[PDB]
Amino acid sequence: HHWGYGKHNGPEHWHKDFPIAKGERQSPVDIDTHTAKYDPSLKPLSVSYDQATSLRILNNGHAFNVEFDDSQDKAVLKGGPLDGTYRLIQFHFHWGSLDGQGSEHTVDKKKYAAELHLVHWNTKYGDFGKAVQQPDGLAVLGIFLKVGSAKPGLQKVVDVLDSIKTKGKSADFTNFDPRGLLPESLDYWTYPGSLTTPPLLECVTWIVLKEPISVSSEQVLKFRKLNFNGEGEPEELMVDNWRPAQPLKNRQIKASFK
Ligand SMILES: NS(=O)(=O)c1cc2c(s1)S(=O)(=O)N(c1cccc(O)c1)C(CN1CCOCC1)=C2
Ligand SMILES: [Hg+2]
Ligand SMILES: [Zn+2]
Repeated sequence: HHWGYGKHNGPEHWHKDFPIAKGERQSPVDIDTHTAKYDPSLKPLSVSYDQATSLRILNNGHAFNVEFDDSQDKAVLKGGPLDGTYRLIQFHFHWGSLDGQGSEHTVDKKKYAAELHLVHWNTKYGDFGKAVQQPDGLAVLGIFLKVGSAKPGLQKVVDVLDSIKTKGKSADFTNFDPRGLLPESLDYWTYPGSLTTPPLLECVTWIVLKEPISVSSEQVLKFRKLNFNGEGEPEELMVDNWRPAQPLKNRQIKASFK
């Protein structure tokens, strides 16, 4: 009928409509810290989120997304393993029904409670739709969320979820500052991969941050109260919207730290 994360249309079934699911550079993967190569030539990451304009938040039946105005270079990502400027277009989360699962990427087989993806596209390509047609079209900055203390920067997002409860609802979400979702250190691992949901396009340079952010259980708890279904349909709680780790194949994960 259409992809989802349940018994009948979950990740295991995705390959039927999206053949690329069994490709060479699929994500997410398991980061084995003892095999990752320290690379002294990688540049430090440069995140310029000082003029970001958030527009709205919407429930799309797969997760919730905060969209930004990417008409010009207001919020960008440069440095690290990248070439050229990438524009912030949207961020979303993946989470679980329990605190010991939720993240897509794992560290030494360790699963975190949730995972934040800040999606950017390569400006040299003109618009998002063109960028998705290239090997170095996307750069997704991933951050792990660990349950502990509350993150002030996340509360604004948490407070508005009630107005976008079911599939297809949206609420205006202006003046949100993304810099509030960053950890202290910008150290990372990097590898060539893909989107973690259909169409599963292999156009992503993944930059996973080493240091996770803290989020209270009450904050994550509100994520689990969202709905996969639209208004009027039977209720199905939005939880465990994450894809299992894929085989690394012939790839190498470089670390920007020792
Ligand atoms: N989890 S993830 O980081 O690996 C991403 C999954 C998707 C990302 S990133 S996305 O931002 O690139 N894109 C997306 C999602 C919501 C809004 C938007 O403008 C784009 C879609 C749906 N998208 C339709 C057009 O072709 C590519 C895929 C899925
Ligand atoms: Hg691509
Ligand atoms: Zn994602």
